[PDB]
Amino acid sequence: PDPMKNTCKLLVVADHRFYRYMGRGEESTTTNYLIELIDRVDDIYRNTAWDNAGFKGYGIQIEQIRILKSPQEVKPGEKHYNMAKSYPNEEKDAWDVKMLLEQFSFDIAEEASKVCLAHLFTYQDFDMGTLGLAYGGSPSHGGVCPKAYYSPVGKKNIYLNSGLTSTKNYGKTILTKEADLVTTHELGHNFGAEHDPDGLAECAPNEDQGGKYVMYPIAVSGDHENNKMFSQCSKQSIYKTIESKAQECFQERS
Ligand SMILES: CC(C)C[C@H](CC(=O)NO)C(=O)N[C@H](C(=O)N[C@@H](C)C(=O)NCCN)C(C)(C)C
Ligand SMILES: [Zn+2]
Repeated sequence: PDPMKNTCKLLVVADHRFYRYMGRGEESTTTNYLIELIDRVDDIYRNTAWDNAGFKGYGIQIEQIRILKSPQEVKPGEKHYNMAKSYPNEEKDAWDVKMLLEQFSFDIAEEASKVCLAHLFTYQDFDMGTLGLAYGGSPSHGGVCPKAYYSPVGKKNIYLNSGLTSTKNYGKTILTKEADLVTTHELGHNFGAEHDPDGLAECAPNEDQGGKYVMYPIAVSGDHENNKMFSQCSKQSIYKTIESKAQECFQERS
């Protein structure tokens, strides 16, 4: 473990929806929420022994918080992740999640190329209880350290070191304990973890064995012991990544 290359620095972005509905139209309220959430997620990462030995101390820290106070004005037929309307269906509260992650990665491309990860924090009710999305750890590429993807539609390179979290689900603000689990799961995909499968009991335990781990495909609730922790399956996947990636874009912990 290299102490000079053990931290994935983040570009955290709060859109106009997050600023209005979570930050009560205030910059201090917005940033405090985000700073505390990332610090709690960091506690899970930093304390995880990726090899079940001394390969721990790897975490995340915020490099910058971009605060989008108002919607992004767009020309007719032009789209932006911070625009007032949802896409592709303006009648819906939320964007289609896959299209929003692709749009955010397109719009943030220049900033994303200079950071370990970029994460969008929004407040929109994705269809069917979806809480977030991320690149990396998809059974498709991406995750930690900018990886270029030439977008034939966008006509430029976008980077796949991105993910997103919404703190709205089913018409209300999710609990902070639930929000921590969403961001951990999304960043888990970025770090290279795939979902925990039912077929491996060690990786998806019963409620009497501590419950499911953070990478389970169905959202926890956050009341069981395992809920906040990475399974041995996630650890094996991430351990392979960390080795191959820390030297590429990780920095010293501040
Ligand atoms: C933090 C969670 C695990 C993220 C996953 C989606 C995913 O794999 N993101 O990487 C999610 O939103 N899962 C939803 C989920 O379990 N949502 C819960 C909160 C829910 O609303 N369940 C409703 C039951 N009909 C799905 C897509 C399975 C509906
Ligand atoms: Zn997932």
